[PDB]
Amino acid sequence: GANKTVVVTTILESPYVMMKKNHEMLEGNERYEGYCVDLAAEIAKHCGFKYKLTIVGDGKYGARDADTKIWNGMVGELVYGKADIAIAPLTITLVREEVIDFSKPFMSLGISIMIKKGTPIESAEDLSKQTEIAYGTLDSGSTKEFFRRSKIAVFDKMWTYMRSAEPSVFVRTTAEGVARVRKSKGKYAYLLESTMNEYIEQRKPCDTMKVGGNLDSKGYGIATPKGSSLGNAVNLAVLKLNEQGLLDKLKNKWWYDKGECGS
Amino acid sequence: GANKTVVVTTILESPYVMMKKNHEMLEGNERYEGYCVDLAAEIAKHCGFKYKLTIVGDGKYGARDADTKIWNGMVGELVYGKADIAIAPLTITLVREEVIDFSKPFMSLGISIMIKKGTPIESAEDLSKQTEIAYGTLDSGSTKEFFRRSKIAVFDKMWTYMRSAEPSVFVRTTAEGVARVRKSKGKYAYLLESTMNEYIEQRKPCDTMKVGGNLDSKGYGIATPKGSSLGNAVNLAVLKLNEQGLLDKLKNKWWYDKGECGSG
Ligand SMILES: CCn1nnc(O)c1C[C@H](N)C(=O)O
Ligand SMILES: CCn1nnc(O)c1C[C@H](N)C(=O)O
Ligand SMILES: [Cl-]
Ligand SMILES: [Cl-]
Ligand SMILES: [Cl-]
Ligand SMILES: [Li+]
Ligand SMILES: [Li+]
Ligand SMILES: [Li+]
Repeated sequence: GANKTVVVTTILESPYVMMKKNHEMLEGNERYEGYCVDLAAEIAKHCGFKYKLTIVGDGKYGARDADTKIWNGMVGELVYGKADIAIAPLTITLVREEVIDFSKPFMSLGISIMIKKGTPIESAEDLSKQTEIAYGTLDSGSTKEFFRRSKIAVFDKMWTYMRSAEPSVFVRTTAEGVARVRKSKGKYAYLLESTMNEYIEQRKPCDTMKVGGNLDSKGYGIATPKGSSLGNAVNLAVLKLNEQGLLDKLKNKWWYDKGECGS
Repeated sequence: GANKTVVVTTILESPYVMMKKNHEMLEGNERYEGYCVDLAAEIAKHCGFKYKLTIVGDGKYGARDADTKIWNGMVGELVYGKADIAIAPLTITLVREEVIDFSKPFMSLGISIMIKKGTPIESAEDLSKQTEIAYGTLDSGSTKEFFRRSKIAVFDKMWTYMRSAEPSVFVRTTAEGVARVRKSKGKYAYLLESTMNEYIEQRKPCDTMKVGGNLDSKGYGIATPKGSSLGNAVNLAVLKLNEQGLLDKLKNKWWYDKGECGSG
């Protein structure tokens, strides 16, 4: 049929999508800026579609409820037909690949540790062998699932602690995790993906640090409902944008050119 | 060949695929060892297929010949129906994605610079601003195409130099490029992917090193002919092996540092 506006699900997560300064008097896509706003414009230009950015209603990346088997977050929006594409820092995982389609990755990353500067932790093993410093992950996504599924002793030990810790060590948004690190006087460390950790390290008051090696190696993909005809063109666009240097330019723009912690 | 046997095309490139010691008295898949040999076994077990390892006849990764329009290398063996899958350090690129299918990546890497130790080069920008030290890439693959297509000033300047350099700076195999670095007394530098550069730096004769940051960020994928029924299961197997930690285990095994250079 005739062209329809493509509904893009995404998540309010700096620097991927952020409210523009004057958003209160703006409408539609003009309300937003960021890495994924720019990426959406490039993908749409290369693929020849018009689109509307829509923030995921529940604020989540996406996980499947073990009891009901219902998917939430951006994954759920695609699975249940509420959006046509997700353009967000959404990790390619096996359980998600089984239910939605993904482009080849537009960014490479791994789980990492965020500390308040001066915290005496250098590794996941360090966290797992002490109890003074609490630690947790984001809810409803790939990082929490990594710990729940790991057979590696250090990560099983960490999961066994986190799942039963009181008060809860899990957070609903990345921003809540950052605040918990910043306000906890060294007594909370946050487990999150490396490029988000790197972003926060460039933001005032410049009081957090990424420590240790990444725990894994994976990627973000542009996601579509399984079998959607949009997937092929979107994937070719991702590969072209990578090869032309545009994805590197966008990371540099939003992470480093705009950094607040010096040169 | 035998029914139900998946023909795997791969390439001799250490430590991905190597001839075992005394391979002359071995047969079939047992002749070979390395990261991609182990990966092929893991993929085949997860997907439930028997397979035959074959070394690509022309020794190339794969590009589309500018004149004849014919794909060569492992890509060509898939395109023309000679192999059923490629399991190799084969880079996922746009031009290849248009003609073959790829899994999600099993390894992440980028183009990098190999110098003979002591060469006064620290970056791609350094190479681009001088002419005493020649530099080049492998023929018939993703690294050459990267420079040919790039509009980034430094990389465009490097391409303009490399494409007309005499004698030619392009090499037929990674081994030829490394040998040329070693024998050129600092006057040749080689552009090759990072994981290989790192493997070579930690081994005798301990005379090369990786310098500068990676020039790009990309991945190796398992390739199948476009539309092949094998692709879906192979992709899920790559993701499962990554999530189980097995790809990291394989990397750590085949890049294990026994201390050939320094302390280990
Ligand atoms: C900024 C994204 N992010 N940073 N840390 C975590 O855990 C996430 C979410 C993850 N990419 C997902 O798809 O669940
Ligand atoms: C070990 C592989 N490699 N190291 N440097 C280059 O250029 C290559 C080949 C490349 N992965 C291709 O698919 O063409
Ligand atoms: Cl460089
Ligand atoms: Cl430029
Ligand atoms: Cl290991
Ligand atoms: Li999928
Ligand atoms: Li066969
Ligand atoms: Li393809």
